[PDB]
Amino acid sequence: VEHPEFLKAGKEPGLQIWRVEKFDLVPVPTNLYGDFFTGDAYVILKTVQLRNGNLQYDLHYWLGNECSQDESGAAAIFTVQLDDYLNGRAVQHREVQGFESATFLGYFKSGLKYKKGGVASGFKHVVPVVVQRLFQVKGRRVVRATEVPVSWESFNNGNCFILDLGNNIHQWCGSNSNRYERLKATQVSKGIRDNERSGRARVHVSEEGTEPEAMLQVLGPKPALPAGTEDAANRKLAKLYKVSNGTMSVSLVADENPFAQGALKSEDCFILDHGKDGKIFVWKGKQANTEERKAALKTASDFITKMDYPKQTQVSVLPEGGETPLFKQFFKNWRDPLGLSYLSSHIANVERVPFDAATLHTSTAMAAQHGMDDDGTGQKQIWRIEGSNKVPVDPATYGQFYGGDSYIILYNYRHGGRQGQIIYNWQGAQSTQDEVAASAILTAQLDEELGGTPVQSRVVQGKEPAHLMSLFGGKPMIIYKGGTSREGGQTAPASTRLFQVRANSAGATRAVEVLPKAGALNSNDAFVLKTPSAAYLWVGTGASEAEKTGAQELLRVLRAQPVQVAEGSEPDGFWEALGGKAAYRTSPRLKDKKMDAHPPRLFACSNKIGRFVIEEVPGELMQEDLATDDVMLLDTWDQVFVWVGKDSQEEEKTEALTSAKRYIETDPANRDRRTPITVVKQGFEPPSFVGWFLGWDDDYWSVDPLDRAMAELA
Repeated sequence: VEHPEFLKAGKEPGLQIWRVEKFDLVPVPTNLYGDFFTGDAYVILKTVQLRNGNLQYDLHYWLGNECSQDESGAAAIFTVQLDDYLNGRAVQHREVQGFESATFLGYFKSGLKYKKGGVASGFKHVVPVVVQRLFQVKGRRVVRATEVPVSWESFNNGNCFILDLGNNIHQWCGSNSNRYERLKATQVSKGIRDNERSGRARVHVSEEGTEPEAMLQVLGPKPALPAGTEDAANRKLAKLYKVSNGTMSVSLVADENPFAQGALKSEDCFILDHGKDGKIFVWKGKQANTEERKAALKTASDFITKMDYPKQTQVSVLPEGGETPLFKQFFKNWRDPLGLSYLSSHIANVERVPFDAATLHTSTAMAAQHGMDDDGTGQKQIWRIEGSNKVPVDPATYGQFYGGDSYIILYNYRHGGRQGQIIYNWQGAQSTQDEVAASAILTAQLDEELGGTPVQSRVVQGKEPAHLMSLFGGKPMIIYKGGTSREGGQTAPASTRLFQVRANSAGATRAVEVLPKAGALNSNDAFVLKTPSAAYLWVGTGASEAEKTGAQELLRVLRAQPVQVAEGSEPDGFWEALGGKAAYRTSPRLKDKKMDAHPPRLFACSNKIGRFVIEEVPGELMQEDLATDDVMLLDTWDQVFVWVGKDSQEEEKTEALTSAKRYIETDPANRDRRTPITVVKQGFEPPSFVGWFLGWDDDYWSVDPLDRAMAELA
């Protein structure tokens, strides 16, 4: 019962595509994965192996434009029944032509092809040739190739076109076609030659005026052609509703912005309304009855109409305990009762390498996963911003940063065979705005006077990166909440102070001053309470040797002999110094699983017409997606790289630090405002950046990437 090919589905990790032909799944040939008839519906099952050996199922069903009404319903029916066959532990997606999700687009790096025809017209994927097709290649990072009529009417000056003739495959790009867009058109022309034609096809690329005689026979003379036509901040707001059942009825449960994990009741299903951005999630509760769970895919279509969203809205239904990290970031502190529920398919190929200082200079991957460009024991110079000039910090005070000051640290990192530099700009949260802006102005000039190659990294008091903690050898990075270290104003310390001693991957600690309240404690870290009478050394149950050894060295600065005290075993005088015992933070940290819960995503952005638009590039993070004439954002959880190309617009280069700020402000997860941003330039990327790019070639930009493939593939 209901097992035609379900047996073969989801048995091994990989990609599986079927075509719904007459209410039946017809497998698509492996060499033709990516071709999609505009008149049919498909069902795609991506099997990914979790870290714990189990399998993870991403169920996509794709709807063609010229697809019949019952063709799409048959695809949605198979998706509900395939998920039912796979124990319901699958994420289902409603993908439409030209508006599919990033998870689906990641499965096709060569690019999609939208072929004319379908089941009703009498067409099928076969390898029998003699053809005469023409594709329009649109998109810069998400490259789509829609079949168009074979005529100059379908051409334009802005895009590249591929005229298929069988024994010859002519590629043609207009006068206004961007060079990076021509590179993506070559991927499609190669995917046609090597896969569809089985390598027996001569590709002849050409441009305006230099078109061959073969093009002149099937198209004719070339007349005057027209030009091309080619997120904003709507991704900030989202809402959550509860569905009940006659007809359908939704009721608002979530106010706005982020929500709570407790509102998700297991007995019912919910809708994560984000249609303003273009996607709606449907959350199947574990106690939700069977009628509602199987009709959950239809509940989204009704909600699309009930709210008047476009038909091509992305839909993703998911079960309880199998939520995607995209969905989980809409919630305040998500907790699951190696690996987690979901595993992002684009980081599933990345091999996890734990930190080891002895081999850090060898593994670029280890540098990315921990943010350590090197061990942090290189030549460094530190300045303090007094007014409008840099003041060298006393070498004895190296490691002490006051909240009322702004600093500039120029560090020389060594890693692998190459050598580089990083410029840290530590903006204290209590520093005056004129000096804070001056620190950033001096940080930028220091870069341009150093050749424009070093790295810029704006860091705010509290959220210091992992690499910045380790710059002081064995000494911990001490952060004072206020005051200043200039000769003039020598501020006195507070009567009672509290220091949180956090440790990073490399075991280096940082002591950030916080408010002397019991709620500021954290069981994972060691804490120091400097009261006038005594001197405590709170060792959290989760604190290791690194936090303890770094906490007592902080007392060496305060000239107070510590009284080490255990968690939950503190004498009464400890609570009297804070202000009464309170419920602190006992929950542990993610550590190794923080990369899974928040996978690194790559975006392209543009601040044109006073509107900040961001386009996420799907699939595995590859070097070829970094466009030289663009400014890219790599969003790690602790850090936000901003890769700026060499051939980008002049305003885009300067408006790069603000571009990442706009990206963090508009993030629906309500990211920390103090999240550090790192400015990285093309050709001088630090190891913590290239470690996410497997197969990173150093001399990649030594030869033009277009001129490479224009001869490498032709």
